[PDB]
Amino acid sequence: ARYLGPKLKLSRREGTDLFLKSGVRAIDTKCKIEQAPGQHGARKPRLSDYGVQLREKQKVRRIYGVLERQFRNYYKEAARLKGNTGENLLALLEGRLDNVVYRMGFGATRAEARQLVSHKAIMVNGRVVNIASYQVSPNDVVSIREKAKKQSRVKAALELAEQREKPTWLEVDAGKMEGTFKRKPERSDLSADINEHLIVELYSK
Amino acid sequence: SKEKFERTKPHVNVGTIGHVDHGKTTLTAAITTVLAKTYGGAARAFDQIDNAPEEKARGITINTSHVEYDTPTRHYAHVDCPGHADYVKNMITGAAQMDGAILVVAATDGPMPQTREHILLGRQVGVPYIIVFLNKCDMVDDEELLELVEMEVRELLSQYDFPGDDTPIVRGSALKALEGDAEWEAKILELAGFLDSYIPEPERAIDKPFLLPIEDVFSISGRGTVVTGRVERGIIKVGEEVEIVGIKETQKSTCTGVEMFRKLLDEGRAGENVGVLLRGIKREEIERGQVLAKPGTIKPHTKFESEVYILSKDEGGRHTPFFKGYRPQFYFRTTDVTGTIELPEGVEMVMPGDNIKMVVTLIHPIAMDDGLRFAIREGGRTVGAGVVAKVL
Amino acid sequence: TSYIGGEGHNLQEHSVILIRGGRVKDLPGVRYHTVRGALDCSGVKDRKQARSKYGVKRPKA
Amino acid sequence: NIKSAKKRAIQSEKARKHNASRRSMMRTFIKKVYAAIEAGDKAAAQKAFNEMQPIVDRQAAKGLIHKNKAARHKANLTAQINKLA
Amino acid sequence: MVTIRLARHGAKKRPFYQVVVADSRNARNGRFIERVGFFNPIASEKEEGTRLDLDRIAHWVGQGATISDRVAALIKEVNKAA
RNA sequence: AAUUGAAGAGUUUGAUCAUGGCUCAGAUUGAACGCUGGCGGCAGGCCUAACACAUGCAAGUCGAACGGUAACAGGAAGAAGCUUGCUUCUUUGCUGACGAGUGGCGGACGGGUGAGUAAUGUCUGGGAAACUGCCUGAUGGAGGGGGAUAACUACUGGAAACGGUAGCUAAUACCGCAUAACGUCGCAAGACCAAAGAGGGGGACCUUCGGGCCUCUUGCCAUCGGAUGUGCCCAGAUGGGAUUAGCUAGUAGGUGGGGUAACGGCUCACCUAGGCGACGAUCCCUAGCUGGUCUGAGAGGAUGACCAGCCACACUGGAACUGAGACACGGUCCAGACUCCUACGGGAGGCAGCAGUGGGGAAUAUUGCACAAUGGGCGCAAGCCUGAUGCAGCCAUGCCGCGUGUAUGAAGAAGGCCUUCGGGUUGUAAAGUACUUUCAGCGGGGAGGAAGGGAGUAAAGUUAAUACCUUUGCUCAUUGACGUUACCCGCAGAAGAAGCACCGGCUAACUCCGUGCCAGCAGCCGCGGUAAUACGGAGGGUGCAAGCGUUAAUCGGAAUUACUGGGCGUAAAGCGCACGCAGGCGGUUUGUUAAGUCAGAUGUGAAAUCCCCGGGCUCAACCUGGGAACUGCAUCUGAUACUGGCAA
RNA sequence: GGGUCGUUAGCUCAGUUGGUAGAGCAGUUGACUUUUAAUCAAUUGGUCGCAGGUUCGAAUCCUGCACGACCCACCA
Ligand SMILES: Nc1nc2c(ncn2[C@@H]2O[C@H](COP(=O)(O)OP(=O)(O)CP(=O)(O)O)[C@@H](O)[C@H]2O)c(=O)[nH]1
Ligand SMILES: *C(=O)[C@@H](N)CCCC[NH3+]
Ligand SMILES: [Mg+2]
Repeated sequence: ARYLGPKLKLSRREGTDLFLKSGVRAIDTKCKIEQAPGQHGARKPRLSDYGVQLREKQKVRRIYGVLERQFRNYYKEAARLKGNTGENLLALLEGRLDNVVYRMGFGATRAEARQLVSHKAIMVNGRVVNIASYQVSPNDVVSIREKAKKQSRVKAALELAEQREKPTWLEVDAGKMEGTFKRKPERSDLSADINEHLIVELYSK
Repeated sequence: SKEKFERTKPHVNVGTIGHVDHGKTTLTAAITTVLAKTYGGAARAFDQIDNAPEEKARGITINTSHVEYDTPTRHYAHVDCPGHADYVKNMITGAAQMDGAILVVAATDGPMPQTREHILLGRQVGVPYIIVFLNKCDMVDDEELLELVEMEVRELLSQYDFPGDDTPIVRGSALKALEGDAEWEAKILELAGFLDSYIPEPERAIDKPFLLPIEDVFSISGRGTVVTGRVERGIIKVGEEVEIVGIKETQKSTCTGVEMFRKLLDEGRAGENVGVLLRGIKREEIERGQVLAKPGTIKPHTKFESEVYILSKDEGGRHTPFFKGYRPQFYFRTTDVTGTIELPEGVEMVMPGDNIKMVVTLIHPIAMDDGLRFAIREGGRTVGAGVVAKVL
Repeated sequence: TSYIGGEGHNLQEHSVILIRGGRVKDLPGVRYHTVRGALDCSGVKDRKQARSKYGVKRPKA
Repeated sequence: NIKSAKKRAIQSEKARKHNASRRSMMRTFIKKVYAAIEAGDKAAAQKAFNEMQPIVDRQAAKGLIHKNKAARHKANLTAQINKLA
Repeated sequence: MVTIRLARHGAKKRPFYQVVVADSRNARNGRFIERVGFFNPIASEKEEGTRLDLDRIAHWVGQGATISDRVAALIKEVNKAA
């Protein structure tokens, strides 16, 4: 399921970091970023048209950790919907459960918010959900299982989370670990740099 | 399978052995019919035991067989052994089962070539008890001759290392014993007493992991593939999966059903000379001479170092010594696996009739328990007697 | 008439082997390929880099 | 095979025995009329008609003969003697 | 013998019962003259878990269509309109 | 709200642009193989041998149909011990209950497989010359006798299988007689056609003390309809081949007899000499068909595994009986092969039902459990049977989920590696340090799938009756195969869990040494002839993931079978030319008709499945509700421009 | 389980009183060559299936196994 590997090298192959290794050290700087992915990193990235569409997938997929078999169904799930594909695609890519915890502030890193959900710390509408795939519907509330509430892993990540952008399509309380998922996202507020134009076209073939 | 076997008196894994044409097979039939008057349920004649059609026209034992006989005192698992020289691998397989052997030596013939071979192969096969019986005593009438033949028994057993000191020697005639001469028949019954008295029960290691050395494979229509041999250790009932460790790459399957002479068993303990059916395994998918222990407990080793007692011709084996590049057959409880022998760095070659250890390889993997006395022989005669000093 | 895939084999003009479809476009007359490591045709020694092909098992280590 | 429900067989055995005799005698009544028609003894055949009717119709109501089957013999044969009558 | 019975649809450990109007001779899950409403014994608490148009059912029982035990109880659940 | 949808690349040449093949990039599967591997969820699991199959099991039930009891639980007349009711223990079908027998209904279904067959089949829409136990609406009757046999006895055939002779005996078994009609025959008159009785409770009358008798439950028989299912008929659609052109004899039709439930050369007898066929009859080959399935933008191509409908078969060829229904998977008989028994005369037998073996093959499952739920059979019911169904197992075979951890960490280690041996990379990667603990592991609590059935008791109808029976309430007793459940909780500790293919372009990602047209790669072009980015191995990166890849099969891309949607001067391709039958097509004007056409309405287009919109499974897959569709066909009533028939 | 027969340079094969293993094509090394063929020169190659025993000495006769292809039994 998970890559379970060095999640800093993924941002050297891409060059543009996608919040992989937050933890304590805010900015990487310990990787000689942008040009060294291995023994022959000095090679020129000629990158053909196939590559620019493939790395766009490497960009999105490496964000939420969604594997291809699963990720591919999301595309079919996107096109079957009404109208704009990549837009309905990101809507799916935001509803994901372990992603919400990352957004609520309880998880500094994705792997944290992933194992945080995996380690029984979710109570949505009075229901515990161990599975990280749970696409959260709008107008849904959640909190943290009392025995795993305000624990060591959450505090370090939560206090550090007040320095962020703090998204708008949701909001938490963090005084008793009370979260509420608001409306569905819109392309204007989110990412704004990922050209979903490509991936949809890559999945056209 | 028919009508569950009532596990009564303890069975003792025995079997008659001896020289070719000494009347061993007909003696067994004679034993069964006479015991059929102490414990009635028996009538296995000569045709009942020399069942094989190949054996039928000629009158010889070539296949390792089994018959069920018992005295009201104790139960018994019998093995009719092939008395020939070119079929001794069948005899080692036939004697591997044993704990108490019945040496059939003609009181008229003395220590014969195969007799000396069956005693030498009765030695390295691992039999600890040799109850000697003088068959064909009706042909000889002078008792003075018998005094020498009895001393000759003392000769071949003590020849190396055996209990041939208080050997119970009964004088009966197998043919007369089977056909109806009551006097020779009671003499077989003296042996019946010796079969129960001279032989104490063999302690069964049932608390240890299950083990089952493979004798031969059958394919009884209706249930699947049957595998026979003796239960070396522990107990099992239908359900426990087993790892078929043998000369090939290991396989795993669940044992189902255990019978004994068409007599159904729920569970089979250590020592049980029984048959085993498996879960979805072909007749081809199982060979003659493998191991059936519990899953994931044995590594099929080929490398090892082992002390051995090579035999001189005057001792019953090799005429001359051997260099590094000698490859005899090794009998690990059941079958043959030729291992090219190489002696350690101190030896180029060493003489027969001595004790020495060396590292040898095997062309076919097997359990290889480091400390088990294994059998070795080449070209017809017993060339060695060793013990696996260590395993690799 | 198939092809022997890999460096060195131990076939003995007998010993039933398995076959998969594939023509080695270097020999005008071969349309089949043999399944290495399968039932009789043993795999090649010292193999690494994709041992699925060549039917060789992963080293004992 | 040997099933306990083979009782239906031995029953039908016992059934076909009389069922044979019932239809056998039934058609002879009909055979009586064909002997008559070939000659022309209509009155005797008519005496036999109201004679074979109560026996054939009886066969219909029992279960051996289907009502339309027995009525079929009452249909054509009436016209048969009527070809003469 | 045309009747009104269950069908036993669903899955492993998660059954479902398509109440129908099928023939006695045919296989349960198979052929049916026509069908009406459905029943979920494991709905237990939600928007809908028991539906049967008794009017058409009356046309059936009021024609000679027998009822199975549980389906008669399905009617017993409502009695007429309760 | 119900398809908002169509990508190209490599490859002929010194280079180009075509025509044109070949191959790949995608999706799919009842998959197998190689290497590798934690579990859980829902699904599937013999494609070949329709070859043979050992054993268990796969269809019974009713005493409330009849005589009866072979055993047990009781009473009962009784007898033995012996503490005189403490017990023994012979008789009694008097009872609960119930072998076997007889009779009824069932076994014609459920479940399996795809041999056959190119039309008797099937899908589709109509049609008339029919039948339909079980359920039910309405019309009535349900009178009264007779003569046997099974059971069981007595002798007894035969090894067994399996009977025979001679008698006992009832039935809701069978056979008449009475009575028949709205039923049959029939112009009519006339004539004929049926049956069954059991059980609960009980007041007077009644007691040969059998019971008649009264009531209720319920069944039997004849009738007309509904309902449901079956048979039949016609048209249309439904593979390939013309290197098959003729095929047909009861074959085409009439009349008359006969036949079936019913029409019919269905079958016969006589006469007539027709019938099918170039829009393809025959013969040969293949083959289950459709809803749907995989793909495809669509049109179509391929396909029909599971599931659902239908058809056919049940060791091989054939026949017939009973029965409402079969010309019958677990029925009979016949002949045969193939296995078995045997007292050698003669007998037994069909796993293409569920498991399992042999055999075959690339290849596919346990001789597991319960009838708890549902479905069917029988019964008043309780219950009894059910390898249908519902579960568990076994397999990464497929689709969905989570896991093998998270965070910090420069000393920028060791070792491997490239080296300009300056240094860079492997690499926050590792150890370390600080946190958490899914899933197994293991110890505890714990849903729901369960409706009803039973007694008790309560109330209203029915009835002579506060009886019984029927409809409706409450109590207690409980009834779960799965099941050491789903799930919640708790313990300990990163502790048990990442491989697999690629890396020259196609197409994502590159270097080192060894081998030198040798050893090999490979789907396509082509790499290897002493510095290999294509071989081998090393390093690193890359892509997918508990699988990843290979192989076969299908569609696609392939507008390379082009109807949508292609070409014929040289690229494959104008017959050498002409006359010409059917064939296909037709100027201009009007009238008419309305077949094609279009319109709208109706019926049907089974359901499920695809799609849209909800909900329930922790989400998902999945299940399920409603909606839309099924682009079709047929009928009705309309419009009539145009195409066609008819007239001028 | 058993009972017979087969195996020689790399390939195709020789080889019986038991006496130091040969025939080509390969191919190895040169030369001309970009690399080869070709052409002129030279030329190794089995440790006689694997082991053991007999013999003085074994491809040769006898034993045992491995690996096949042909034969009968294998039946809790
Ligand atoms: N005089 C005599 N003849 C006898 C006696 N016993 C046997 N014979 C005969 O000796 C022969 C060998 O019988 P068998 O029992 O096969 O011998 P074996 O010793 O098993 C032989 P193998 O070596 O093949 O296994 C038979 O002919 C038997 O009848 C005996 O006691 N006395
Ligand atoms: C079968 O159950 C065995 N006990 C029979 C004797 C050994 C096999 N021959
Ligand atoms: Mg013998």
